[PDB]
Amino acid sequence: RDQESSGFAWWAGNARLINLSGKLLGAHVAHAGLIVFWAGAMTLFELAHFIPEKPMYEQGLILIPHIATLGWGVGPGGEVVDTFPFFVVGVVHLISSAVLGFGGVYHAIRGPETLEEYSSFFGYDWKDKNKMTTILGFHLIVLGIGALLLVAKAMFFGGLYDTWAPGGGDVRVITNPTLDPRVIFGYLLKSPFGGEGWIVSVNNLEDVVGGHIWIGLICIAGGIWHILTTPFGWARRAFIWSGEAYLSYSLGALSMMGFIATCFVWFNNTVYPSEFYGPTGPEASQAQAMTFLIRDQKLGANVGSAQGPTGLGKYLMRSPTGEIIFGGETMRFWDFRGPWLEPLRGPNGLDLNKIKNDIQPWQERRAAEYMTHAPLGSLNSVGGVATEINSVNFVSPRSWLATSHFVLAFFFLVGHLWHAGRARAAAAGFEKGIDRESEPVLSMPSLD
Amino acid sequence: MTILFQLALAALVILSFVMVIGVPVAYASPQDWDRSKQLIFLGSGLWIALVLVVGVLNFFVV
Amino acid sequence: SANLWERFCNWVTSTDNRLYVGWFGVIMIPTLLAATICFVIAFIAAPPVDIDGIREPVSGSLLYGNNIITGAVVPSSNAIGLHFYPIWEAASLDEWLYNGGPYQLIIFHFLLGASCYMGRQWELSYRLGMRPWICVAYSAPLASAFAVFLIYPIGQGSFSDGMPLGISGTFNFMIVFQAEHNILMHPFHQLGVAGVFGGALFCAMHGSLVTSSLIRETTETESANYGYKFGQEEETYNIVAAHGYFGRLIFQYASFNNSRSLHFFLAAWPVVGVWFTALGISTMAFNLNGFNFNHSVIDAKGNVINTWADIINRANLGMEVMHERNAHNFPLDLA
Amino acid sequence: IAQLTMIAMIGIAGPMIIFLLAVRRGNL
Amino acid sequence: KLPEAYAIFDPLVDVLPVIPVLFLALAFVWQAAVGFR
Amino acid sequence: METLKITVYIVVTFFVLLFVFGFLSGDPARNPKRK
Amino acid sequence: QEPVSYPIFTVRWVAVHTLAVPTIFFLGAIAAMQFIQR
Amino acid sequence: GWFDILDDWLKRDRFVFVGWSGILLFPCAYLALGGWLTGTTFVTSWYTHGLASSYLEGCNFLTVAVSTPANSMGHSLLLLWGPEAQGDFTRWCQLGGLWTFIALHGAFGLIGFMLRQFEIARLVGVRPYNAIAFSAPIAVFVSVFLIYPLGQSSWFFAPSFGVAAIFRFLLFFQGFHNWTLNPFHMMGVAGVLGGALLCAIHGATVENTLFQDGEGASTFRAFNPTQAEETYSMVTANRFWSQIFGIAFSNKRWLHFFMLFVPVTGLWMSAIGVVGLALNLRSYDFISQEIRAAEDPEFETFYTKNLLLNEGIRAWMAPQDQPHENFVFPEEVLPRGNAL
Amino acid sequence: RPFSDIITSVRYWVIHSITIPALFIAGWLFVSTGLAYDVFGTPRPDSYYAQEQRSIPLVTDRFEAKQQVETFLEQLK
Ligand code: CLA
Ligand code: CLA
Ligand code: CLA
Ligand code: CLA
Ligand code: CLA
Ligand code: CLA
Ligand SMILES: CC(C)=CCC/C(C)=C/CC/C(C)=C/CC/C(C)=C/CC/C(C)=C/CC/C(C)=C/CC/C(C)=C/CC/C(C)=C/CC/C(C)=C/CC1=CC(=O)C(C)=C(C)C1=O
Ligand SMILES: CC1=C(/C=C/C(C)=C/C=C/C(C)=C/C=C/C=C(C)/C=C/C=C(C)/C=C/C2=C(C)CCCC2(C)C)C(C)(C)CCC1
Ligand SMILES: CC1=C(/C=C/C(C)=C/C=C/C(C)=C/C=C/C=C(C)/C=C/C=C(C)/C=C/C2=C(C)CCCC2(C)C)C(C)(C)CCC1
Ligand SMILES: CC1=C(/C=C/C(C)=C/C=C/C(C)=C/C=C/C=C(C)/C=C/C=C(C)/C=C/C2=C(C)CCCC2(C)C)C(C)(C)CCC1
Ligand SMILES: CC1=C(/C=C/C(C)=C/C=C/C(C)=C/C=C/C=C(C)/C=C/C=C(C)/C=C/C2=C(C)CCCC2(C)C)C(C)(C)CCC1
Ligand SMILES: [Cl-]
Ligand SMILES: [Fe+3]
Ligand SMILES: [Mn+2]
Repeated sequence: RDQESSGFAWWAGNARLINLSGKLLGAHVAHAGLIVFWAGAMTLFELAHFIPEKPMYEQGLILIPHIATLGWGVGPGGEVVDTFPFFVVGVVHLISSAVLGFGGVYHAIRGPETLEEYSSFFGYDWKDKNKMTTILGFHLIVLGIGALLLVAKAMFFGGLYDTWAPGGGDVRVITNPTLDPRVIFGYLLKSPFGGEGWIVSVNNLEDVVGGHIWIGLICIAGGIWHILTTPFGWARRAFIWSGEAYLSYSLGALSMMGFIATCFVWFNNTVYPSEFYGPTGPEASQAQAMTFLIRDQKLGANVGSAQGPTGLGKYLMRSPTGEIIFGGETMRFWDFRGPWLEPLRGPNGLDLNKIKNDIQPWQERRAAEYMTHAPLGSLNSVGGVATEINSVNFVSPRSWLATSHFVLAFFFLVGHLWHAGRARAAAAGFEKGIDRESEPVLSMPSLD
Repeated sequence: MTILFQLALAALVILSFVMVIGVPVAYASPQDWDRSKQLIFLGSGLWIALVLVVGVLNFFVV
Repeated sequence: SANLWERFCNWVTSTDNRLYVGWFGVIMIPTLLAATICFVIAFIAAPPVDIDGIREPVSGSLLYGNNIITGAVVPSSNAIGLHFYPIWEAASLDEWLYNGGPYQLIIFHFLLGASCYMGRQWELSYRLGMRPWICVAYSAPLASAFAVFLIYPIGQGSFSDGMPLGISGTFNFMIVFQAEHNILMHPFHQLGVAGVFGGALFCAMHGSLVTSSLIRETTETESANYGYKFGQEEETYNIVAAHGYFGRLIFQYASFNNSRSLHFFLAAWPVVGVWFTALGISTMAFNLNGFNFNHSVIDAKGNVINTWADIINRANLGMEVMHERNAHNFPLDLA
Repeated sequence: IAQLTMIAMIGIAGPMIIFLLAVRRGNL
Repeated sequence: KLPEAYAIFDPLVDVLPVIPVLFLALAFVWQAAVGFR
Repeated sequence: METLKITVYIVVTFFVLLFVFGFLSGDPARNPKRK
Repeated sequence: QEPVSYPIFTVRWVAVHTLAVPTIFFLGAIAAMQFIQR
Repeated sequence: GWFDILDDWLKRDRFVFVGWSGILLFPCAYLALGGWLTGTTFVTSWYTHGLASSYLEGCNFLTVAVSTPANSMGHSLLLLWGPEAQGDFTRWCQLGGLWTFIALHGAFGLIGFMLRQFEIARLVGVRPYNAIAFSAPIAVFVSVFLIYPLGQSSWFFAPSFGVAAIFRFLLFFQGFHNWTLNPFHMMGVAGVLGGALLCAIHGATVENTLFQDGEGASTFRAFNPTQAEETYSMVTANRFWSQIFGIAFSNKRWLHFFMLFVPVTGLWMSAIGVVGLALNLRSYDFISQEIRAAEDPEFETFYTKNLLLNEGIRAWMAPQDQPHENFVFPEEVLPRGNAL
Repeated sequence: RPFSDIITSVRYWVIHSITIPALFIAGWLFVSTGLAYDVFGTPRPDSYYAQEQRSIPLVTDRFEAKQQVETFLEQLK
């Protein structure tokens, strides 16, 4: 129950909740309150230190940019014109957290500890397959509704911050998302290796809002489907139905989603903008290169046919195909597409004539500001590698998010290993050890 | 209005504090919990009231 | 009779085979066989490899005048990047080898197979009616192998910054790694060495304490190891003697007396350690670097006084200046 | 005027709940 | 930073984010108080 | 070199199919206990 | 355990007291170093 | 008479044992620890190298050390009463008297513990394998902290007790001897990683072949300290391992002896390696490679990269790492990658 | 013998709350009056250099090592 009459030590205490539904419900609805509490508390904490004329990536804001991407509290070019959406999002999350925690403390100490004798619709069993598929169906429907909320924000409520808009980003309303399955599933057939890229390779908000419509309705149909269907034989012979197996699958899911998330936040710049988070990995290298070229060109040097101290270009090089790309060690990045670098790209890589005469102010200053702010830093937040001295302090927000979600994903992978093993072993029944009297190996032919 | 706004907000922080220590021992202890059902109900009713009256008063101050 | 599927499916899961080969095995074996062939051929008879994409090949093959210590399989080219580069995406096999082709070919199959091996351990333990989670302990060297061969390339943005498959090449990797990130002042690498040093240490003292408590079934002309006759129902030493030895050594509370706790701990220490350093490499791929202390002591004249961290920074600067042939001008780099 | 008064209070807020349930003996 | 009326509660806001870790500590306080079942 | 692409894809595909069909084929009762 | 014919101060006494007075003296000195301006 | 009294008062059972070894172990160990703790706290290294390495000077815990003596002392022990401080404590602290103090007193504390292990084993009535196993760290200690500076021209090149000062030793050894390319160090690294490999796997196998004897999921409570019946299925472990890897232990006595054998031998082989460097005999080159890189300038191997890097480590660390030579190199003779 | 027996006896408090603050204050006053700088001879952070000797002090003989360092401290470096 709550001593060593349950079959778990204190350090495995939460496992006493496998057969008590109410106590388990209280535990989860109380923990939801913490996740929400930190959302609100952290953006209020960030905002108390926020200087709203200083770019967001050089002051450490990592929850205000998510709101900025939705094009609230921002003008054109990614400046702050008012700070009210930040305060209201944070404070309303912090307030709703109490309502969640209240339900927590009630169901944990006052509520019936079994909901199968109380209710027969909040009454559930991990071995009753029908109840799990029905709850799964509910949960798919509230996720379906959740997916259409972004589409509403995109089409009706002032749209999203488009960073591909003319003359730097601007908030733009989607007035025509793609509803074309060809383009949509085409992303899932691409190779994950560099050059091409998987779903991470999104480059416009039409596909984003379009895909949100697509995934929303497949899960509304699938959610309706699992209320009106009972699992099939091959499906039942492919699984272990236990209260822990579901947890194992879900840990497997969360570890995959973390690997995908850390890949996103490091490379993309459509859904994680360059005006609310810093430049990306290649973006700074390409910027350094671009501003160097621009500087040395004003002296009247020939940079278009210039050969190195190892030959093969000095400012520009040939890629394998034969496009004009950047030289030196900026020859491993030419898969980089930036909003600010693309008006200069000719029909086969950069066109040196466009460089001489079609430089707009915001482009060359974007390139120059991104040069001195490249993803590096240390674990005590001071910029650069170990040779340079502490006098500038930079850590890209990209690196914080990337490192955190990476290590949490690796640990969620090993947790999936653990819980799958426990669920499998407990099913067959040798998870308490090996029975003394009879053992398998004592009834198996000896290898020679 | 602003003194009244601060006064109401200060009572809210205090009454949240009094609530967050109060209701766990209200449900938990076994030698009175059923007499505290009215205290926690009126207390939580006043809490959501106090929250929302401070909330609407924000736009009348700033 | 029964049809070919049922016969195949119990031939695969045969746990009377001399060597197990699971459903994870049927996909493990080709990938590792291929990995083995490409390593043995490429270490011996590969052409030299242009790895810096400016026409300086590196020889890593024994036949072009290397011994065992200097040989390696030389990483893929800086020009190729993070691209998928099989034999049929090259114009000729000649230039696929020129761009460090076999390097990608060994490592993809090897990493895939090393995970399938992790699967096979669980399957055999499931077939023998024994407990799982030897496979959880295998996730530590495996995650370090991934970090070194796949994550650190993605992060730096090319497979040229992988670790070559060889001894002196591994040394080259360490030295450039230290220069560009200073891994010794990263706290996680410090827990990794603690876990290995402590793991080695607990192995030695565990060995000595158990072998010193063995029972007398022998004589002084035949080795002590013929006291165990295989699969005894009698544990072959007396725990309270060893416990009583250790208990006078440090103290009564510093000596375990439950073999089940001792062995859990014996398994837990280095595995946690190796996780921590594997993650340490993985975060440095995004370029979260070790602690750097420049001039922690300055006086009233406002003139610096060196620390040992400064002597290390001088060395780091030395190595790093040598690992840059790409120009004299490099202001804020990597990458 | 002090605002350190609530940072004082908010760290003892936790164990005071348990302390009283251990005074009022029941359900720790 | 924060609207000028709430500015008084600038210390209160600075002590918000570390409240989550305390729950995990409290669970150990709780367990030691009942003498570890 | 074009034949090479196709026969490598066919080989790989053959092995991944044996794998999935193998795990659909009655694996949770292959244990020595409670089969 | 430490002897039962009880010398007035036993062996445990010096063991705890060679490690009691230096660390109290040291964390009082190390703390004072923090308030040196430098 | 009085001897057997001194005997049975020492060899008596207590919360912590003392013995004849106690007489050597406890003073020496306690002084060496205590010395390091006051050295890291108050004592400078500004009259020796031009470093600060104490909390009183403003250094953190990652950058302090009790630093070595000066180069001009040679191999002098620097005794308090001796004719290099002449009965004076302040100068004795400045000149590095604490390093040798700590090193000698710790050297005798190691012999004390070694003897203590023998004595407790002879008393309890077990075999003394733990004391034979403990000779590997003493081999390493006297090969790295004593024999290596005695082969060189001073104590100055020995490692200083501190974490960063050991890091500087790692870089120094790599830079000047190319220490990883010497086979004795290869064998030591292997021996030590193999010790670490055996640790994780042995624990994992015993803990995952345990018998059912409990009631709860945790099996830590199903153990009684007696040895009457076996606590894990050895047969099952063998059958498992002979099938997934190919070879297995079928002899506990041998398994535990293998566990003793691998890291102690590793450390012994590495001790032979560092006494080989004390004469400056160092594996640094293969002559065939030099003659080939001489006749063909477009030959490259990773080994040649390592020697260029060794040049970088030496030429750039030498100035502040050997101040007693008063080295001055122009900025135009430092090695550079981009000058190649 | 367990700490429980040690953590309670009044004689334990009547010695300890009296000895320990004296030691705490002895340790504090030892650095704060600058005495640690003289007994270990460690420089203050305005005495590492002088205005006639702008290089590092270095000992170069081992029997006049004593006299060499006393010379550096006598000239107010
Ligand atoms: C995310 C969902 C999730 C859920 C719901 C569960 C649920 C459960 N797990 Mg599982 N687990 C997970 C993920 C999850 N796990 C992951 C990701 C791993 C890999 C580490 C594991 C590994 C694991 C093991 C090995 C075991 C369980 C066990 C259990 C059961 C008892 C746990 C208990 O009482 O711990 C109470 C928890 C503690 C006493 C831990 C306290 C930790 C402290 C002191 C410090 C935390 C520091 C933090 C990580 C670092 C950042 C700190 C910050 C302040 C900066 C329970 C049913 C047990 C079981 O029965 O398994 C079948 C068992 O043996 N879990
Ligand atoms: C977010 C983390 C989390 C959550 C939600 C839970 C929830 C729960 N645990 Mg777990 N547990 C956790 C972390 C957590 N635990 C960790 C980290 C450990 C390691 C130490 C444990 C170890 C553990 C053990 C050993 C046991 C539990 C048990 C339980 C149940 C106890 C019910 C009870 O009688 O409490 C009584 C407790 C109290 C009266 C004191 C705590 C007071 C609470 C409820 C409120 C505190 C917060 C706050 C001030 C409330 C604000 C309210 C406001 C919104 C109005 C409950 C469902 C038990 C179980 O499974 O039994 C079936 C059991 O024996 N847990
Ligand atoms: C999300 C998790 C969750 C779940 C599964 C439950 C489940 C339950 N709660 Mg709890 N509760 C929660 C969160 C949750 N609660 C929160 C956050 C709080 C704080 C507000 C509470 C506080 C609470 C209390 C104090 C009580 C319950 C009660 C009940 C039980 C109702 C039995 C019945 O016949 O209801 C029949 C009622 C309905 C089917 C309809 C409910 C309509 C309401 C109240 C909410 C609607 C919200 C929203 C608008 C729905 C939108 C749906 C959308 C898709 C269109 C049930 C077992 C009571 C009980 O007996 O528990 C054992 C009881 O005393 N709940
Ligand atoms: C009858 C139908 C029904 C419905 C509609 C829900 C609805 C919900 N359940 Mg659920 N549940 C049911 C039956 C149902 N339950 C049954 C039978 C059981 C078994 C006892 C459970 C057990 C259960 C558990 C244990 C949990 C849930 C959770 C959830 C919530 C998911 C939130 C989410 O995805 O966050 C992402 C957010 C979105 C997708 C946005 C939602 C937008 C909409 C549709 C609702 C918003 C308004 C609404 C009033 C909620 C506000 C939440 C607030 C904090 C902001 C959601 C409110 C979890 C949760 O969060 O509880 C706290 C949780 O832990 N459910
Ligand atoms: C995401 C949450 C979720 C979860 C947890 C489940 C869970 C389940 N669903 Mg389900 N489903 C969902 C969402 C979800 N569904 C949605 C949103 C849809 C609508 C599109 C469906 C449509 C659906 C159908 C049509 C059916 C189920 C069924 C089932 C059961 C499957 C049994 C099985 O072994 O399948 C194992 C399946 C496979 C091994 C085949 C996978 C084939 C694909 C998708 C991938 C092959 C691997 C490939 C290499 C991956 C390449 C990816 C690429 C982009 C790189 C199981 C209980 C079945 C059932 O019994 O329902 C009662 C059934 O017939 N589901
Ligand atoms: C048992 C523990 C022990 C041991 C083995 C040592 C050993 C040592 N100490 Mg140490 N010391 C100790 C305890 C110990 N000390 C204690 C408790 C203190 C505090 C009082 C000190 C304080 C101390 C200081 C401050 C220093 C040393 C130093 C030294 C070293 C220098 C040589 C020396 O003095 O030898 C010790 C023994 C002797 C010199 C002589 C023993 C003589 C005996 C056995 C018989 C004599 C017979 C007879 C009278 C001869 C007559 C001759 C005549 C007819 C001509 C040496 C390794 C120095 C050092 O480490 O420098 C680097 C140093 O600085 N000692
Ligand atoms: C073309 C090609 C391929 C070229 C070759 C390239 C190449 C680099 C070749 C390598 C050659 C090379 C350079 C070698 C250098 C180093 C070398 C010569 C080292 C040996 C010298 C040495 C260090 C000696 C002293 C230390 C020593 C003995 C170290 C050995 C370390 C080592 C690897 C140990 C083995 C670890 C290991 C994997 C053990 C598994 C044991 C096992 C089966 C356990 C399972 C098990 C556990 C239980 O708990 C129970 C109960 C049972 C029953 C059971 O079974
Ligand atoms: C069960 C359990 C547990 C747990 C618990 C939990 C998890 C809980 C949570 C809960 C929650 C989650 C809570 C929360 C609360 C909160 C609140 C109550 C809030 C309030 C607020 C307010 C009222 C606001 C105010 C304001 C405003 C409005 C504006 C400005 C600012 C300020 C802040 C001032 C433990 C482990 C410990 C123990 C055992 C059992
Ligand atoms: C376009 C786009 C989009 C969208 C997209 C989509 C549409 C998605 C989808 C998704 C999906 C579509 C997913 C999937 C996944 C899958 C998985 C993950 C798998 C499953 C399966 C499994 C897991 C299996 C298992 C098994 C096996 C294999 C063998 C036999 C047995 C078993 C059962 C064990 C977005 C939003 C981004 C936006 C922009 C663009
Ligand atoms: C009302 C209100 C609020 C809130 C409040 C709260 C929520 C509070 C908190 C509460 C809590 C939640 C608390 C907690 C506490 C805890 C702590 C502080 C910790 C403890 C622990 C410790 C300190 C440790 C201990 C120990 C030791 C020492 C040894 C070993 C064992 C043990 C671990 C037990 C806010 C702010 C929103 C504002 C508005 C109003
Ligand atoms: C030199 C010399 C000598 C000697 C001296 C001595 C012997 C001293 C001692 C001293 C000492 C003997 C000291 C000690 C100190 C201590 C310390 C320094 C401590 C620290 C601690 C800490 C830092 C803590 C931490 C922790 C832990 C442990 C746990 C957890 C928590 C924590 C983290 C808080 C003589 C006189 C003979 C002669 C002359 C010279
Ligand atoms: Cl290099
Ligand atoms: Fe063992
Ligand atoms: Mn690099």
